[PDB]
Amino acid sequence: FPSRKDAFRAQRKGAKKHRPEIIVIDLKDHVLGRAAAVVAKQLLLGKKITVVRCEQLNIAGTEIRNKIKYLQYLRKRKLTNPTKGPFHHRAPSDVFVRTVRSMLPRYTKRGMKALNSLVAYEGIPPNVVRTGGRVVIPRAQRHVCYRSERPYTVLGNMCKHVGWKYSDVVANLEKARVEKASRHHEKQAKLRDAWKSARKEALAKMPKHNVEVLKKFGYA
Amino acid sequence: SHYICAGRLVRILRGPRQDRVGVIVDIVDANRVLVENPEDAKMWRHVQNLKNVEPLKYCVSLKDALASSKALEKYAKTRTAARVEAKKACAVSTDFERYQLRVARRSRAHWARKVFDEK
Amino acid sequence: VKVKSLCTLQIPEGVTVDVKGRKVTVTGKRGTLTKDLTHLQLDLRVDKKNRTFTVIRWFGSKIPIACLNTTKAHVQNMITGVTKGYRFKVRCPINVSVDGQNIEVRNFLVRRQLVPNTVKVSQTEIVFDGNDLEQVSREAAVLHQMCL
Amino acid sequence: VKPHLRHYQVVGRESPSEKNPEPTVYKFEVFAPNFVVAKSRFWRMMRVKNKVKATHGDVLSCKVVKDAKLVARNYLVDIAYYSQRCGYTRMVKEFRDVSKTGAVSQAYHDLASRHRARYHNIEVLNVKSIPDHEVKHLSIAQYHAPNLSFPLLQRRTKATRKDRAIFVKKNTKRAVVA
Amino acid sequence: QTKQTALVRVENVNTREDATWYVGKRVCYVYHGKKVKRCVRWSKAPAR
RNA sequence: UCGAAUCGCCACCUACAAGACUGGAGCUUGCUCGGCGCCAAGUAUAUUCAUGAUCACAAGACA
RNA sequence: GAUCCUUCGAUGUCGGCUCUUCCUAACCUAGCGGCUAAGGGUUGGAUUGUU
RNA sequence: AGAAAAAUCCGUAAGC
RNA sequence: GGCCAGAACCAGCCCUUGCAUUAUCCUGUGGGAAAUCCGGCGGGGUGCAAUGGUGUUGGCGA
RNA sequence: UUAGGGAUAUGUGGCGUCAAAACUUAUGGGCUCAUUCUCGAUACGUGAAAAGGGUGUUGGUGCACCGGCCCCGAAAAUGGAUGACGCUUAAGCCCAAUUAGUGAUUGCCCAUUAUUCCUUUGGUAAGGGCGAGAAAGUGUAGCCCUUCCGAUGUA
Ligand SMILES: [Mg+2]
Ligand SMILES: [Mg+2]
Ligand SMILES: [Mg+2]
Ligand SMILES: [Mg+2]
Ligand SMILES: [Mg+2]
Ligand code: NA
Repeated sequence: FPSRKDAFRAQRKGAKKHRPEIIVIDLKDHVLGRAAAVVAKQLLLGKKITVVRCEQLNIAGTEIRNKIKYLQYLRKRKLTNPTKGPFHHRAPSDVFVRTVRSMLPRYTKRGMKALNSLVAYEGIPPNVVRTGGRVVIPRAQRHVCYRSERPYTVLGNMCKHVGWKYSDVVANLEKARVEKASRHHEKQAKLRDAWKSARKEALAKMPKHNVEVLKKFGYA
Repeated sequence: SHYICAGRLVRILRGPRQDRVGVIVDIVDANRVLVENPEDAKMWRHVQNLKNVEPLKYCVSLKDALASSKALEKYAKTRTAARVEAKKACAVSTDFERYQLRVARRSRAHWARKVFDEK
Repeated sequence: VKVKSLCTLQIPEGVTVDVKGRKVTVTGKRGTLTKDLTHLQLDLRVDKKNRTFTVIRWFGSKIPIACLNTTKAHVQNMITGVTKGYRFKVRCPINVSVDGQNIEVRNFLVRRQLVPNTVKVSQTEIVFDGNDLEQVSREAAVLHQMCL
Repeated sequence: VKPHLRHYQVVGRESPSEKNPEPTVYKFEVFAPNFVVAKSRFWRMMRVKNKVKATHGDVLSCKVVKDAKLVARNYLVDIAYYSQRCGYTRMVKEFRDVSKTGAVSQAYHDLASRHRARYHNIEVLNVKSIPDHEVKHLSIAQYHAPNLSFPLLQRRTKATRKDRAIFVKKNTKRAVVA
Repeated sequence: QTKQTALVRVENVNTREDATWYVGKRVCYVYHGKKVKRCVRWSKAPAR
């Protein structure tokens, strides 16, 4: 929430609304560790990144193996005062953020700035839905990283079985969002077809040598 | 999907002979094949890995059989060959040609806008 | 590493099999049976005119070969179930009440079990009727384990 | 890739002396990385069999043997390796390559992978190309059938090195970063 | 680290053959301070 | 106060799923039949640019 | 037992009382056909400075 | 400078 | 102001096919249609060499 | 193996992030799935034996044995350690390459080391001289100029 001084400065200056350059990554069907390493290096290089759909990351192996690994992690606590001990976060976005934090140099101001440059969500929230197209990391995708015969696990199911009470909430919100987007995209089909037809028809009216150059370069 | 078989036409993906078309003349093993093409000067008989080929939809069944099949003409006619030639054209281009392409695209966009408004 | 391994089956007239994305749907006189096979990575093919069903494995070790036979057996059981169906019999003082979809047992040597919708249970000595073998066998095994 | 070994022929002799005015001349075939290793293997074999040390010997010639035209053939490689608690072991395997050097390099990689055997413990007895009707194993016999064909699945095809990207648009070929 | 040499990554340059093209070029690093000090054309062009 | 670093934008991207998967058929089961944007509102007939004097934060902006 | 590495301008020594925590090769309690299981329990007195 | 916000009225990313 | 920058030139330094061997080889003319393979006859790709100077153009400095 | 500083190239060790280097290289071959200390994974050095089994192979022949990887055998006291995260179409293990069957030569990263350039200091030192400049000289603000070699260190 902005302060009244910040609002007054903005009003007095009169400049228009500003948004910095932010990359939004759709993390569905990505390998957790490879995605974390790539994102950590980009954060250190100076990018602002927002990751969505953190509950559909992938890990290799069976859910039972990965759940046993998490329980072993959860067993560690400072015996003398557990309120100081390690804090075990159960949500998939917190799991991703902790993996990245362990891949960063966290006890330095530079590493702290890098870690604060990252935002993580489950699903796609309304303040992110309409900001532009999402990206993928092609060198960290499951269909090219795992052999197809081997089993794998989805982060949401494992996190649900170790804690994380909000799986059903996220599922309902995602279903509603996809329904709304599907309705909107079913609309505008006529407009898209009209623009495609206009593009096809303009060739008959533009100059012939321009058409020839387009055909030569393959934009025909 | 297109199968790997004797006489099948393939395109090379990477390497010094990339974006070239040849014919499979012998299956050495699960990973390697022998490729030749009399038409191309650089495509004499050699060994290629199967990670470096893309099968096409033509299979002759050597120079006489290839000429009779006329798969080279069909490949020249399809849209992939057009894309490859356009990529080579874009690669070898000058500032003047880039300017000409820019004005052609701007002309097409303007006329598309006019047609859309008219309709 | 064998290049190609094959297994094929014939389809009786009046029954149809459709495959799409490793999803199998067998339609017969009795009804439709759906099976899931996304955890297999096989090559399923159907030719209606020849009334043949085949499954292929390319460059496979012993395990894929072992999985091919089970796939064929499952498809065969599916077609048999949609063609004629299954009817299991159980017979054992003990008073067992068929009721409707609830099985109650009392005075053994009260145990209650819920019967799934797809299976229709009746008392002649009870009779289990289902369109697929797995559900009927599961119901019989559940009843046996309860009465033990 | 091209094979990492070469086919050499070393011809040698013992230096003539008064007790031995006309010594015997021997011919040796070896697959080696370079001709220094070829000569070393030659003198090891000569000492181990004929009781002739390198310090009283002569090397008459060493040359590299050329290979035949590129044709897919079946090769029989007769090989022997050493490992402790097993003694010397001799095995015969059939490969499928385009040259003798390729078949022997395949054999070396196979022995290293399956038995942890290394170059200085392996010895090659014979290599030859056999006709297609003398193959006794199905895994090699299946490649000379008349109707052999298969599709390419699970292809992890990458991009040209100059076009690789770090972030790309979700359903598009547009690079966002790189 | 040795501070007298710096490493720079340029967009769309992803090969050693590409990075060879840029040898000899000039790089800037713009920033800002807290007070107005002298610049190149201080007297002529006081708009700088 | 305040001058500052940042230098693509869009009611055509900003919906979705699968890679043993990709338009429709046939049986012969492997064969056959993003858009714009880069100096005339648009590819032609036009029109002001200095002396800011040979590099210097772009002396310019928030399309 | 062996040893002699630290400490001789000093690191307070047996038993009991009091109080907390951890282990398992499971005495009881709990499931199986000897196996699993460390979750909760495991007493009060005569003689003796005792263990 | 980054919202698990929004995109005559009210009610419908519709007809409204 | 040799205070700060740019370009140019000298010197030095760093980088950037030949001839040998070509044969277990190449090429025509019983076995497994053809090919892979084995005997008869005829024709022929790897070791060396090829910081220092000497002015010029701007900025700041009245 | 060590005077005060530049540039170039290496040794041991490495090239997913921490952390410089394959923005996760290859147009190389095989093997491996590991459910509560436990799949592996930098020697010296800090994790194990007899016996028994799964997946890929090898002698023998008309079934027996005999090796690669993995599992069982394998039980302790604060919560914890391939360094951490993580990795399985490896970022694991055994071999092999250098931009790949296209045709001569070195993929790249990091030292108080090597080569080279500038400056100091000392010699079992070696030569020359006697418009501002020169002293017949062990040692200075060194009489002046050129040249080569060494330079760490407790008692
Ligand atoms: Mg003692
Ligand atoms: Mg030392
Ligand atoms: Mg790095
Ligand atoms: Mg000294
Ligand atoms: Mg002293
Ligand atoms: Na390490």
